[PDB]
Amino acid sequence: SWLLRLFESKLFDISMAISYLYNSKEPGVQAYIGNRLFCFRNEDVDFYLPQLLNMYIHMDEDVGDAIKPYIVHRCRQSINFSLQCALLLGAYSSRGTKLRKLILSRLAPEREFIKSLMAIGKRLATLPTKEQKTQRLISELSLLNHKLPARVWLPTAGFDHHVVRVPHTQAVVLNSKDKAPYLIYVEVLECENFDTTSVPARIPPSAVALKEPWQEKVRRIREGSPYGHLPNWRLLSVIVKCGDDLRQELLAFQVLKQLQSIWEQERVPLWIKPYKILVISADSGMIEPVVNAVSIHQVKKQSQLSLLDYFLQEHGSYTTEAFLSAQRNFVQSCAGYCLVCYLLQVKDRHNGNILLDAEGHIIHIDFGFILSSSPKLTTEFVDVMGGLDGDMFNYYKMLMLQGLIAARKHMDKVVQIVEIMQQGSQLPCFHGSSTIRNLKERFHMSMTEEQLQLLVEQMVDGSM
Amino acid sequence: EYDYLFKVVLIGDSGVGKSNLLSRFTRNEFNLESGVEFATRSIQVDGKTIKAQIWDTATSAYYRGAVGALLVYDIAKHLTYENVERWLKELRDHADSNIVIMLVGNKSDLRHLRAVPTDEARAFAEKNGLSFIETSALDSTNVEAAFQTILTEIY
Ligand SMILES: COc1ccc(-c2sc(NC(=O)C3CCCC3)nc2C)cc1S(O)(O)Nc1ccc(O)cc1
Ligand SMILES: Nc1nc2c(ncn2[C@@H]2O[C@H](COP(=O)(O)OP(=O)(O)O)[C@@H](O)[C@H]2O)c(=O)[nH]1
Repeated sequence: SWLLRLFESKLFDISMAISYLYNSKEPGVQAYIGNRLFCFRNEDVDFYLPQLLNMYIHMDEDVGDAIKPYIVHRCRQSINFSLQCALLLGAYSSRGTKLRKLILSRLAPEREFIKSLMAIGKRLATLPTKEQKTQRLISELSLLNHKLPARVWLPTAGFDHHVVRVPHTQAVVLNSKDKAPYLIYVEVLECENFDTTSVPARIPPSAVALKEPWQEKVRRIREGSPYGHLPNWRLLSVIVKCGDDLRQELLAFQVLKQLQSIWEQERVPLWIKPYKILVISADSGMIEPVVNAVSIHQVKKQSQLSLLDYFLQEHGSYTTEAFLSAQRNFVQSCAGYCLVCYLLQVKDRHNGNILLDAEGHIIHIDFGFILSSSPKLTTEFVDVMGGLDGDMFNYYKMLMLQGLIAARKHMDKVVQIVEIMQQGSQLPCFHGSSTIRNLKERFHMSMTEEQLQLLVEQMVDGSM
Repeated sequence: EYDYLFKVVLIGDSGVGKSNLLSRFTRNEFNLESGVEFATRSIQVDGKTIKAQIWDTATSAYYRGAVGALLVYDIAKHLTYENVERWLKELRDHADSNIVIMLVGNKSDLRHLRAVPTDEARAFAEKNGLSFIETSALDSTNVEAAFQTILTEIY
C-alpha cells in the first residue's frame, strides 16, 4: 500500500489532497481525504475553498458528500466562513442550493448591508455623469450610518471586526458607465473574534474629499469620527461594483498568489500585487483596492507628463538613490506582471488597467479576457527602464527567465487552480475545449534552459 | 497440530472493509484501493491452538458450520448501521442459533466523519446481548482484539 504511505507522509498537503479527491473514483479514498481536511490549518484549506466548493457542485455526488462534512464544520465555527460559502455556492450554480439555504437558515444584518450597498450602485445608473453619480452616492451612504453600528463586517478585511461608521463624504464613483462601481471608506472596530463579541456601542468640520496618500486620509477621516479615539479603530476601503462578474477576477487572484508564492520560494526577485476579490453573486461583487496607486492614464493626465518624467520629478534624478529604488521596483513589478499576462494570456492591456504606486511598482487590474476569452512593451515603459540597451533592461529580461524557470518547477500547483475551476463553468475564459492545453503548453516544460532563454528574448521582441 | 478449527463469518453492507479487516488480521495488510473468499490464521487461546477460519463475501453454505458471526457496520455511513436489523434477519434465517455475534464498528480512524454514535451502537449490543467493539483496519486499532474476543468467547 504505497498510497497510504503517501497520505500518511509529510508530503501530503492540502493541494495534493484536493488533487486526489479530484481524480480518484475510490470511495474508500475519497472518504479518507475528506477526513484529513480537518487536520489542515483552517487558513490553508481556505485558499482552495473556491476549488472545493466547485467540485461539490459540478462533479459526481460521490465527491461532494466527501467535502460536505468539513464545510458544515467550518460553517458552524465561523459566521464569516458560513457567509462566503453561501455566496460562492449561489454564484457558481448553473446542486448545493439546499445547503446554501441552510447556511442562511444571524446573517440577516450582513446580507442587509450587502444588498443595501449593491442597491446603491444600481440607482446610480440614471445619473449619467461621474460627478452626478458621486453626489447621490454620498447622500445615499449618509443614510447608512443611521443603523450603525451593526453585526456587519467587510469579508475583504484580513481580521475580525464590526462596522461602526461610514464617512459618506469620502466615497467616489470610479467611472461614468451604466453600472459604475463606487469606492467607499469604512470605519471598523477590530476584535478577538466576531462570533464571540456582540455589536459595539453607538456615538453621534472636516468631511472634505481630496486626492491624497492613504496615511493622510486615514487621519482626516478619524479626526471627524466619533469612534476616532478607540485604539481599536481602523479604516478599510472596498470597491462596490453591482453589475460585474468577479469570478474570473477571483480565479486570476488565486493564480497570482500562487505565482507569488512560487517566486518567493524559488527566491526570484519578482513583484506582483494581487487584490482581494469577493464574489457576492454571478452578478455582483467587491474589490479591496490598492491604496496609493492610480492608472497610468490618470497619472499622465493630471500632470501631463511622460512616465519617465513623473518618475524623475516624484522621486529624483537618475543618480538619486530614491530613483534607483523606484526604478528597481518598476522593473521587477513590470517583469513579473509580464509573465502573469503571458501565462494567463491577459488581454485588454492599456494604461487604464495598469496602476502605479508610490514606490514605483506597476499593478495590472481588470482580468476579463484571460486565456480563451477575447473580442506589449510601449516605449514609455522601456524609457523608465533606461532603454533597450540599458543594464536595467537586461535585468528585466533576466527576471522573466528566472521567473518563468521557477514557474516551470511548480507548474503543477498553478495549473491545478485553473483546471478545477473550468469544471462546470459557463465562463468565457473556458470557451475552447482545450484551454488547459495552451496553459500547460505555455510553460514549455519540454524546453531546455538555453531554448527557454531564446523564447524569452523572442517574446520580448514581439512585446514591442 | 492445531486443537480446534473455528469458522466465523464476515457479513454486512459492501464498503465497510470487512475484506480489509480480514486482510489486516491475518496478513496484516491494508489497501485503500478496491466473489466469496475466506482466510485463516491460528492463535493461542486458553492454552489452546485454534485455526480461526474467517469467511468473507461480496448462501446457506456460507452460514453452514458458522461458529461466530462478525457484523461489521461502517461508522461513517449511518445506513450501514441501519441494515444491522436486516443482517440479523439474514442470520436469524440462515445462521446457527448458537453462533456468537459481535457487532463491529469499522473505519474508526474516520473520527471527523463519524455518523454512528459510539455509545448508542454499543447500546444495541445490550438489547441484543451481543458483544460490541469499534475497529479500524487502516491503523489496526482493536483489530486483533475483535477476533481475540470472538474466538475466545466462542466456547
Ligand atoms: C476589476 O476592476 C478593478 C480592478 C482594480 C481596481 C483598483 S482601484 C485602486 N485604487 C485607486 O485609487 C483607483 C485606480 C484608478 C482610479 C483610482 N486599487 C485597485 C485594485 C478597480 C477596479 S474597477 O473599479 O471595478 N474598474 C475599473 C477599471 C478601469 C479603471 O481605470 C478604473 C476602474
Ligand atoms: N479510512 C479508512 N478506510 C477504510 C477502513 N477500512 C476499510 N476502509 C476502506 O473501505 C473500502 C471498502 O472496503 P472493502 O474492502 O470493499 O470491504 P467490503 O465491503 O466488505 O468488501 C476500502 O477501499 C478501504 O480502503 C478504515 O479503517 N479506515
